[PDB]
Amino acid sequence: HWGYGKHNGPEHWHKDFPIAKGERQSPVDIDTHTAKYDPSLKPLSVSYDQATSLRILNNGHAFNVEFDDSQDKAVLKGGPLDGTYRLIQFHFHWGSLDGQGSEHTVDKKKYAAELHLVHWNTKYGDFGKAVQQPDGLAVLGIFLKVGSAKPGLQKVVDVLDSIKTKGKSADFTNFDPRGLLPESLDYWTYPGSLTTPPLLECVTWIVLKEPISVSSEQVLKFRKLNFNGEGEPEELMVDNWRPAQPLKNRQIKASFK
Ligand SMILES: O=C(CCCCCCC(=O)Nc1ccccc1)NO
Ligand SMILES: [Zn+2]
Repeated sequence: HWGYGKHNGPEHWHKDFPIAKGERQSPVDIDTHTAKYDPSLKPLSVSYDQATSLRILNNGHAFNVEFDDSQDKAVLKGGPLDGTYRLIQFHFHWGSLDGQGSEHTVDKKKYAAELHLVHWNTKYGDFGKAVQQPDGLAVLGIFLKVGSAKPGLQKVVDVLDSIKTKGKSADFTNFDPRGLLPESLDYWTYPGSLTTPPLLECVTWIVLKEPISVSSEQVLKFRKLNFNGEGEPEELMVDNWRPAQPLKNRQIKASFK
């Protein structure tokens, strides 16, 4: 099955998922001098005050924090989006070393990790229908750099010991995702895809310009998770990122000059 190893990693995915070589694949390098400022872009509207987190899960390739998406509790609107997108889950991609781990890059610079807040367009009724549509998902991407600790991340860090191996889950209620946001909501946006199989081309990407800082100790704890299930040989969950893909016939737009 697919993964991030030498024998099943990103360079092999096209054999099972031919869309890997498609026209709107993610992630991409953001060339800041080629991005086009678009004055028609609206500020993002992030309404997370009523978010209800439920559970944290190690799915074998990352850990997901899942939210109740049965009502318009935590929504994303505005920016390049039409309509209302509900938050369903967030997860991270990270590296084995501080100088790699993000999926998107900025002028070829890699960050230590990248946070993806995943939202789906409510006009399609459920997440499984949304992923079949070119405007089905909106993913907020936030870069992590190593520096000062992020207090709002510590509750996530402290539960990771309980979900070390694939398939483990733990109750994770009352987590407020507003503690993961940077001060500024300036962003780049482009049409893209999921960065894991099935690589569907259903994502409006919104990548925030301002990184958040996390401490070395916080990211070190991400690197203690395991790709494997319990009782299987230990494989550390590191470098679960896909490299940048060709931009092809797409323009990256910026909300700021
Ligand atoms: O791809 C991304 C960003 C969006 C991830 C969305 C959640 C992953 C997911 O649910 N994938 C999936 C979709 C349809 C069918 C099977 C898996 N990051 O890796
Ligand atoms: Zn992701």
